[PDB]
Amino acid sequence: EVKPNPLQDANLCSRVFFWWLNPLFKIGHKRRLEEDDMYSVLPEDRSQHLGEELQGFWDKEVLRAENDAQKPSLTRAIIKCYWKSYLVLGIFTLIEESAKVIQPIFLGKIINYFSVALNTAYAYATVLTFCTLILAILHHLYFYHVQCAGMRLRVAMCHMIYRKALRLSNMAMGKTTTGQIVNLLSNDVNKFDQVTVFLHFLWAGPLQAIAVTALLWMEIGISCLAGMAVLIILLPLQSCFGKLFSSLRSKTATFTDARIRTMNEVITGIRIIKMYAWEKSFSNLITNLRKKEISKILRSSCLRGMNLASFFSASKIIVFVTFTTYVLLGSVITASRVFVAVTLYGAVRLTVTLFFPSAIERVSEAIVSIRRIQTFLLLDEISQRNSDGKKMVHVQDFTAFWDKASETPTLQGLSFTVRPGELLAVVGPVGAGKSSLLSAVLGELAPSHGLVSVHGRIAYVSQQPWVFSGTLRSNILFGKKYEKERYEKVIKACALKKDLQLLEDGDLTVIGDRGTTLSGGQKARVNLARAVYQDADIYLLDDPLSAVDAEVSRHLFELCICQILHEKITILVTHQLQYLKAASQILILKDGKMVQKGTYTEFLEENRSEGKVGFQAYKNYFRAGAHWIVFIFLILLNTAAQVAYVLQDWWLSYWANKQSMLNVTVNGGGNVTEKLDLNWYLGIYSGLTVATVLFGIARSLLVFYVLVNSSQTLHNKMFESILKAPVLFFDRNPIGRILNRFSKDIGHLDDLLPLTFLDFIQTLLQVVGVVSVAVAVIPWIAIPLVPLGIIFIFLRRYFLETSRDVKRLESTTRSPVFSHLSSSLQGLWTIRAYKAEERCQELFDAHQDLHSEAWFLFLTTSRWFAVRLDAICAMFVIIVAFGSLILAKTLDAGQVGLALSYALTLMGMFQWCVRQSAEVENMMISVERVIEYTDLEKEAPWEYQKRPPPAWPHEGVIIFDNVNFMYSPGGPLVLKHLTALIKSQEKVGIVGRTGAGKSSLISALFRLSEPEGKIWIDKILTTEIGLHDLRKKMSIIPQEPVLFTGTMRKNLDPFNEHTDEELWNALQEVQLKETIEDLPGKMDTELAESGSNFSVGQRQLVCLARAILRKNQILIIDQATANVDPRTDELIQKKIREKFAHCTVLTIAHRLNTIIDSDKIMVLDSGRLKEYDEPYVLLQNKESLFYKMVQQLGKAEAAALTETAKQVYFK
Ligand SMILES: Nc1ncnc2c1ncn2[C@@H]1O[C@H](COP(=O)(O)OP(=O)(O)OP(=O)(O)O)[C@@H](O)[C@H]1O
Ligand SMILES: Nc1ncnc2c1ncn2[C@@H]1O[C@H](COP(=O)(O)OP(=O)(O)OP(=O)(O)O)[C@@H](O)[C@H]1O
Ligand SMILES: [Mg+2]
Ligand SMILES: [Mg+2]
Repeated sequence: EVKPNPLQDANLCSRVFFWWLNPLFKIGHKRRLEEDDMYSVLPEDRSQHLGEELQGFWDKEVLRAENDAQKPSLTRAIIKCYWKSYLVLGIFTLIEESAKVIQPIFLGKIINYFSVALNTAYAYATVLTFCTLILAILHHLYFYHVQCAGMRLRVAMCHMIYRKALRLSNMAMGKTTTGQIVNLLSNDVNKFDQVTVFLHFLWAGPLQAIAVTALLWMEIGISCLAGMAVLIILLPLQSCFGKLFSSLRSKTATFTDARIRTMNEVITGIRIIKMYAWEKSFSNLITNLRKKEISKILRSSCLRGMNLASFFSASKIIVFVTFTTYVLLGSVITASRVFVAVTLYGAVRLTVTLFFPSAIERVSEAIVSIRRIQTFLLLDEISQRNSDGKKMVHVQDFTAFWDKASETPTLQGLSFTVRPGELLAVVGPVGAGKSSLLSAVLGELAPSHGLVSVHGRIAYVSQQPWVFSGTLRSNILFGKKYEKERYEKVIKACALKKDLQLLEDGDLTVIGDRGTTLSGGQKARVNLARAVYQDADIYLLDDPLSAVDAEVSRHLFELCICQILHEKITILVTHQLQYLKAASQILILKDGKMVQKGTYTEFLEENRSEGKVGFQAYKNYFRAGAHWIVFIFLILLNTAAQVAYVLQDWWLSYWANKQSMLNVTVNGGGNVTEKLDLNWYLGIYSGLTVATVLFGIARSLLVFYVLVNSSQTLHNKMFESILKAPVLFFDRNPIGRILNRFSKDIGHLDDLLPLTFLDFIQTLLQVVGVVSVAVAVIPWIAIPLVPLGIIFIFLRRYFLETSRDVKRLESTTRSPVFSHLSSSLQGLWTIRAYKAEERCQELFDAHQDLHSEAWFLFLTTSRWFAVRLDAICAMFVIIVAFGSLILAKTLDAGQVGLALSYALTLMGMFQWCVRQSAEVENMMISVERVIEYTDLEKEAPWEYQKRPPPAWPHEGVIIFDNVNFMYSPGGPLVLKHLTALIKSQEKVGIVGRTGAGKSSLISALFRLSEPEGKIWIDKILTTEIGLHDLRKKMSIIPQEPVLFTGTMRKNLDPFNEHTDEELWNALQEVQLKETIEDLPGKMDTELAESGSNFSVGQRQLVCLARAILRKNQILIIDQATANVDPRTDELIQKKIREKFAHCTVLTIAHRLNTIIDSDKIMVLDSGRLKEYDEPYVLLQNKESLFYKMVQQLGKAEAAALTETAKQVYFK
């Protein structure tokens, strides 16, 4: 293994003490911990093993006729898998809680030792030493293992959810989304970590309630049945809350899915969202979903407030109810009965009225999360391949449907075959079926009739270029061996030579997710170069050529496809008729039908804070929650609860110390004796209980309310800042690193931190309370105790110096999981094309293992601290207790009267306070990561103090003066010394090779990065205007069409600013109307995520429909019809000329026949502008680059273009 792990060879004593972990603190005390410091995950805990285990049981649950008479149960598979490993921890839970019940009895026997006798109480002390050793050192290794039972289940679920995700059919990727799958891997599987802690207390709680009522019936007698009567009410009631926690979690997760789904589309769409200035729309949509989500989080947190309010006060109710129903029958005695009742209920309070109510909420949150995962694991999957002989593709009578019903077939009658040495060109209108035909050969679209046979390994060049976070080399190697001569051949043939020469830092350039840091036709050639490097047998080329320049397109077709691939099997989706002459067969599709098939001759980064969670971060978490007056009120309410609680301890003592009195001069004489005012004593004692109950309930709701409200405002600010972040931020930070904050950390601020903060706070006040009376009682003990406080703060800081780093490593090392997930979810058809699924699983497991290394340290370091605390405290408290046997009554005789009592459970409460005090500061690491993206670098303001005139671009004049541009402050100049004037209403063509900076003119115009020189729009500097006044008033069609899941209305007109009649008008003028009319809901048809329901050419047509609606005077048309077929494009060009005749129009296109009817052509060559003249004034100069580029289009094409250039010039 890469790294050791001392747990594999730790001696058992070093294991129970976690003493083997001590060397980690030696470095964490001195350094920020590093991922290379974290110990390797143990071999049995590997993500590969855990997932392959539980998938075995889940396979045996769906299969083997375990479906014969039932639906599958993922819970039965989980139980069958883990029951033996978990029931063996139940036996320790039985011994543990037996020891808790034994402790007060035998210490009570020491209180009964009171009077000394030979060699007697040393038996009880020997039981107390054995008991406290269980409670204080063995408990922690037990607790570590019940936590690892949850980690193992969590990691097993994560593996098999991703194993499923790779297999999901396109029928199923409509029923699920990246938002759900990220939510499964982040919230729903996270429940499993906490569930297995409490799960044994579903039985150890109720069983221990029955044990104490039996023991008190042997002590108090029948009145102990009133204590049990409370539990016989309370525990069935809290069992019914499980039904509400299940319901409320299922509702919450449905809104968390929708939030993460929308957030994913914001983060991926952010550049186009910015250019449209739709940021206000997504701000409202996310804040609506967050309100709906946080409502059910708030309600379920209020039930959790009742549970924790029952923990505080129900024991005091029990000791009230069992005593009021006793003094109405008998007499309260100093120490004696009341000491035994208080200590028995005090020892058992935790399990019956904290861990049991917690267990039934935690498990009811599990079972819904299991149903969420089970309903994912039962989704549809892709069937395995439909030969050692002749390699071929063969398709026969094939018909298939993307949508199972209510539709015409996507493909019908397909009957083609293609052998090595042939290229099949598939051709036809937008949406005709060309990419669906590749999806048929690729097996992503299953046949409903006919058959497909594929004898060879495929390389798929998808129509949208998939590119993943890595180096440009890694994108081309795709895990294949590096081999210099093969690599140089493909980068030459794919024209990535020169591009890898023209700066980029060369090859090995780091590329952001989705290939965002590349031009559209450059990532398209990386996407082609990957396939050619794989040296496959069958090449499925989904039009790689429409993405690239005319010269580069000829270069690719000759030196790559014809040279390298023409000996392979090739199917080429294309629109470039100039290449169809070279295809061995051509196939034309209309509406999925094979129209004709034949021959052309016959057809015609270590972002982790260094140290403490500063006081400012706590202040921000609280001031995000409520105004300070509410926290002053909360402090008063918190102390009012605790004072009322501890006054019941004192009042029973005071009552007992006055019912024990000497004035019983004759007991049979009745009121001749000073019989106690039972109505007065029960009056005040009842009052103190209702104070304890009501202030306990009130503080629990108030803490949850303000901390849930804090999670609301910290989300809101973190989303606004990210939305207003510059595009550079999204190029730099992986999608999964951002979604980690919105999924996991916000999930922690919603559910887990508000609970653990209250749990700490109310434990702190109890410790503060009892210690204070433990300084009124045996006041000398403060002198022994003062060094204990010093040791605890020293041990806390020494621990926290390491624990905070471990928790930052833990939270950080999770973000690769979600960025790899989202990258591979986009890549699925390509991953499944190469059959790289086993490789992508191996990568994903490597991310789980790296996170498991940090979680293993998180669990273990917590237990190192908790052992060191509990050993020191047990030694302290047992010395105080054992001192009674060396007559510590000589230090204070009050030790005999006011029994040691609650100090026996101070050996627990003091520990849980200091232990959970550190847990809260570990949980506050998630607050820092949310605060971090609140405080990120802002983009320039959306509106300045200056604003334009209300009709500002009255003439669409644009002037660039000396301007140069770079995408990052140290980056290369992607544009250099631009100087051009665009006249009013001037239709300007922008042309030049892939990479030449022409789409960076848009980044300068929309100021997505600051240009380094002046740009004037109608005599206003774009640098002296707010970004929404700038961006709203220029229409854009971007190079890559992005669509949002939502209605067609929501995709055309997010603000409802236009009538649906105008939307039908826009759809008619892109001639997409006939398509939308065929869809069952028309305007109300739901887009699948990223628009996947539409063909890529139709995704472009909705982007024109958007720009037609905006009606601005300035339009910027970035390659908008690249994927549109020529016969549909020529009708769109006609409509662009007619619709936007008054506009200025920066038409950026490689299709020069769209450009040639233009007033001026900008030709830019390496970011430098070098030609700006009428098209014919360039073409008549045969030295011009525009002449060369038109010449590269071919002989008759250049003649036709030169002719129509003359026609537009002679006017
Ligand atoms: N993943 C999908 N799920 C459902 N329907 C789809 C999917 N991909 C395409 N379609 C539908 O199939 C029909 C289109 O097909 P295809 O996507 O096969 O066309 P194309 O040949 O790729 O066209 P273009 O390249 O011009 O976009 C379209 O009308 C589209 O609605
Ligand atoms: N977000 C970015 N961050 C850094 N560099 C970028 C970014 N987008 C593009 N580039 C770089 O800027 C230069 C590319 O430009 P642009 O993207 O302006 O070219 P294009 O003319 O639009 O190309 P194509 O015809 O391939 O679409 C390329 O060499 C690319 O590496
Ligand atoms: Mg571009
Ligand atoms: Mg297509």
